[PDB]
Amino acid sequence: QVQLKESGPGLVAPSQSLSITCTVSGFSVTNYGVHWVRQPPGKGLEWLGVIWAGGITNYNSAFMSRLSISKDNSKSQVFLKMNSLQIDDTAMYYCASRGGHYGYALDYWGQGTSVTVSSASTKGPSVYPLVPGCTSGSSVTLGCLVKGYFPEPVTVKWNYGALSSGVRTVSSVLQSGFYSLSSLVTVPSSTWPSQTVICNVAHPASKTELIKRIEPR
Amino acid sequence: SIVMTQTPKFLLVSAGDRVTITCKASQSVSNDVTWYQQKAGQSPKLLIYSASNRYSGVPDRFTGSGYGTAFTFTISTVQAEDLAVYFCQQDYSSFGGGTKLEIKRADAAPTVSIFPPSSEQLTSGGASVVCFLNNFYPKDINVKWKIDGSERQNGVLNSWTDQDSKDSTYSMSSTLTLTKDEYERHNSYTCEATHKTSTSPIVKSFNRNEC
Repeated sequence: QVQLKESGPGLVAPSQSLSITCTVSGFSVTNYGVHWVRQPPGKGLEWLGVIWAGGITNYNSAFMSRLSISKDNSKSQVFLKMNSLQIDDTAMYYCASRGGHYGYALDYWGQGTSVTVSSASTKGPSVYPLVPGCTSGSSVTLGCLVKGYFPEPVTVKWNYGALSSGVRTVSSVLQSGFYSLSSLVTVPSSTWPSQTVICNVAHPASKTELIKRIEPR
Repeated sequence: SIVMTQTPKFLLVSAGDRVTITCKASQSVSNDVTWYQQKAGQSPKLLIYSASNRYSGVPDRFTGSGYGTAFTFTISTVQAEDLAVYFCQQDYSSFGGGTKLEIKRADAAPTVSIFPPSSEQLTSGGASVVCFLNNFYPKDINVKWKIDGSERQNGVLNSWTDQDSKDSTYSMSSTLTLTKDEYERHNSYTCEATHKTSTSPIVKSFNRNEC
């Protein structure tokens, strides 16, 4: 099976460079071209360029003298380098490829790597339990409040992903330069606290992986 | 540089309804048009290639047609989980502007929960009180906070979920953030939710001294 996977810095300072790597399994980069595509927040896709099997590169001219795509066939890696970032370069960056005779369609896409361009500083989240204050009811709603982080994103899972039904994670909100969100889960009031419920919070920019157990007052 | 003009920008449709999106190419391009689906927080997914060919795994309710300049993508019978942005592409750099497919469903009143600050946050000098409004439709909703029975507007941040993949409802949190000192100066905390489903609000409350 095919997988493309981006890796990148998370935060880039204005006027500095971005370097991202796409690692390929399931096909040979010697034989197939790999493209870079980005998506600014709340906007559509924007194609950046492609490096073809034989090494020819084509680029989007809106990026004229700013971009370099290259690869190392021996590592099954494709690279993007983009100079002179500004705030409008803040985006999700994807690598993409085509595994068949699908015309211009790209059927393979990476998960994407988020890039924020800013003069500010990476800051890990704090995570606080949301526990019912001091209940009747056939269900109980439990949560994690995630505050003070920068840049985006964070992700929140419940019992490492095993608890999925009934999970509700609100959008992040930016205030005073920092992000917060909350994630909540509804479970039968019998199931907790008798069975452990934890939230898992990841903040790739600070290489943070927190676990918070929710326990009863 | 080919322009793909995609309409409409937004759809609001009920489960079971038909949807049609159009992309008009600025030049004649045979059948060299692709359709992708992008769900919230996911990468694009290929649905339709060469104007009319369903990928692998793509369900039969998704179809495409067209040749030359006027291209159509249809979902026969919209399912809840089809909530997404859809867009066309011609050559690699020519994308349509996208169509956000949103689901309408029967109005639903929220279930409200209130959460006092945690001991952990208090130790940090902070106190967030959270009012959570779960599984309501439509999205618009109001929350009023009272502290010791007096309305409080400062310190409140509101945020919603995306529409739910399975039930098509929204949820939201309203978070009132105070300093620990301010929190400890008052005892009663109340939130009141009002939604179009009723002129009556839904209230939740607690007292700090009990908590």
